[PDB]
Amino acid sequence: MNIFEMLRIDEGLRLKIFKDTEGYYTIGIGHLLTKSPSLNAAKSELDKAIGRNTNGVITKDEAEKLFNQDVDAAVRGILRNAKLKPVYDSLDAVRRAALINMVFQMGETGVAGFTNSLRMLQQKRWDEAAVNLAKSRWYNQTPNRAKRVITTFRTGTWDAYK
Repeated sequence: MNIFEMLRIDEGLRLKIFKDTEGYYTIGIGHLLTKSPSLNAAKSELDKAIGRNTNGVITKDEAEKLFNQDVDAAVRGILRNAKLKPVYDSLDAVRRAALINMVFQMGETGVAGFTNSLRMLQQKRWDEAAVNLAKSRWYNQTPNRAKRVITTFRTGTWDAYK
């Protein structure tokens, strides 16, 4: 198990524009296109992202390319962020993947705002962090996925993904 396989499990793969859990146009492996209600706007984002006039449909290779970029972007976002970087640096490899997962789903700014959870993680108070993390809109709206990510933070193992 690794961060790519983990996120593939959590996000799935769809090759045509669809709406994510929040109702936002998305494609591939959890690649957010736009928060705009306009499908035309979403298609324009897709064409710009892929570099060609798409029919709202991409190939698996193209989906995987966006995915590589998006995982890279999540790590880059963590490392450039004054709140997230020390937490990331403090973590083991498995829990680092859990933090990347959160940033992939919610963005750098969103996760950086989990101040108390981040502190408990940095303190390595794992059960307490797990309890605190679940007190969130994140957990309530996507509880099965959040449960997996939280179990990964709690245990430092891949048990929730095996």
